[PDB]
Amino acid sequence: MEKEFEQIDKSGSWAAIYQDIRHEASDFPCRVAKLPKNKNRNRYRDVSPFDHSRIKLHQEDNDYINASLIKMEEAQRSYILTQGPLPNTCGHFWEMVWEQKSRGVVMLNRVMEKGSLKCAQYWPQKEEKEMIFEDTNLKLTLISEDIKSYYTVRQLELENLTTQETREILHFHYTTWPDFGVPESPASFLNFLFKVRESGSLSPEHGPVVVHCSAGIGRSGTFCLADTCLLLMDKRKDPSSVDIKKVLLEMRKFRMGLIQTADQLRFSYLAVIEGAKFIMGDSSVQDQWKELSHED
Ligand SMILES: O=C1C[C@@H](c2ccc(C[C@H](NC(=O)C(F)(F)F)c3nc4cc(C(F)(F)F)ccc4[nH]3)cc2)S(=O)(=O)N1
Ligand SMILES: [Mg+2]
Repeated sequence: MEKEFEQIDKSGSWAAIYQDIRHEASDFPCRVAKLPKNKNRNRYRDVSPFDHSRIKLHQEDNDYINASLIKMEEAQRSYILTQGPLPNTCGHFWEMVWEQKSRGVVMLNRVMEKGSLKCAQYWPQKEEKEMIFEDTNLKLTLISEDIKSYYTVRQLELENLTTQETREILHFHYTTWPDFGVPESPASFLNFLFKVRESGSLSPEHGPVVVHCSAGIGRSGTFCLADTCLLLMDKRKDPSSVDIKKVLLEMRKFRMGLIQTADQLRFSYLAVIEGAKFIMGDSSVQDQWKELSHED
């Protein structure tokens, strides 16, 4: 991976490598997503979930939500990748979180980027102004927030108003990841990923973590590809055996377009190679990522 990385850098073939993945990527139908009645549930006409892996809402009216279950069998971890919710799909979004029993939500975009709306304000910004999604019978309250320089971690309480059951949902918000861009450095990305891991949100005891950006494929795909590769390195107890391009193709069987630019692919290599140090036993690299990230 490292020598393949340098080989690609030397010859400047990141674009060629990335285009090959695009050409080889799976193509499955997205009939449900394309139904006329679901047009207002899709943020982008060219980003849809495959029918075979789409998440179904547990409601009779219309069970559609632009979200995909990325089930990585060998690594033993599943993620739900979804688009940033629209003003009319925020209730659907939390219904999915509730039904799929997710413990964490990872957001990699901002509500507004470069002057345009990319995601609805689907969570409460203030403790005293909780949100009620009447269409879904759910209530969401901000309990507390831990604000860092480039990301914020929020504690939310989600309540099923019908049963009165409540659950704590952790919200991991990366606020400086530019659209179609990459994190400031491998260290800041890994420090964030390990914060999510240490929280317990990715544990198989919970439902799949929900990951999203604006379309739920570029930044979200980068986040999941790095996490799955690192997980696979330890799962196999053989880090050098992990082929990142093959892992990306496997993930693309579940949702189209994961990793949206050749540079995000390049960053993925960088993050995984650096992350492999922790897998290889370096018990000091984690604290180094934290320092290099300047989260204070
Ligand atoms: O890093 C990223 C890219 C974002 C992204 C936003 C929106 C779309 C769909 C959008 N659709 C639409 O805008 C529309 F529905 F088709 F009009 C979209 N933006 C595009 C830009 C180019 C580019 F190469 F020229 F940059 C090519 C195709 C594009 N599709 C895809 C990815 S993300 O939220 O997935 N993270
Ligand atoms: Mg206040």
